[PDB]
Order: sequence, then C-alpha cells, then structure tokens
Amino acid sequence: NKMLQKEKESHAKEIDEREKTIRDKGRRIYELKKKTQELEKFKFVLDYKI
Amino acid sequence: KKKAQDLEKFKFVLDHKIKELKRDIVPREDEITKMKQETNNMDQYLKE
Repeated sequence: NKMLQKEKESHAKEIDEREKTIRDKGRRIYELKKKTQELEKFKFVLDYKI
Repeated sequence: KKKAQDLEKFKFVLDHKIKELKRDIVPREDEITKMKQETNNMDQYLKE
C-alpha cells in the first residue's frame, strides 16, 4: 500500500488542459474560417466589378 | 489561414482594375469634340 501510494498520481489536469487546447484550436479554426470566407466573397465581387 | 491569405489579395487587388477601367474611360468619353467645332465653322462658311 505504501509503495502504491507513492506510485499513483496525475493526468486529470492533463486531460482537462488537452480539452482546453482543443477548445482554443477550434476557436482559431472558426476565426480563420470566418476570415477566409470574408476574403472569398471579395474575389468574385472584384472580378464582377472589373 | 492559407485560404484567407489566398483570398486577401483577391479582396484587395481587382480594385486595381476597378480604378483602372474607370480611369481609362475618363479620356475615352471625352471626344465629343473638334468634329463639332468643324461642323460649327463650316456652318459659318455656309452662312456667307
């Protein structure tokens, strides 16, 4: 018991932080999706104006 | 990010020809011109 108590620990904070990183990278994914979408329409708009 | 990069120039540049075509038109419509002065002066010649 004493040796196993010395042994056992961890990885819950790591699970949560990895979920946090998933969250942040999904945030950036959608931000860049919106930026790309904003820039896409202007291409056809400017071709049409030309 | 790369798609937005490949689309930022598409959002900006063609404004270049947007301005260019109008600027070219600028001197183009202009020639409502000396042909009319000729028609006026030859009309004066007709008068006399």
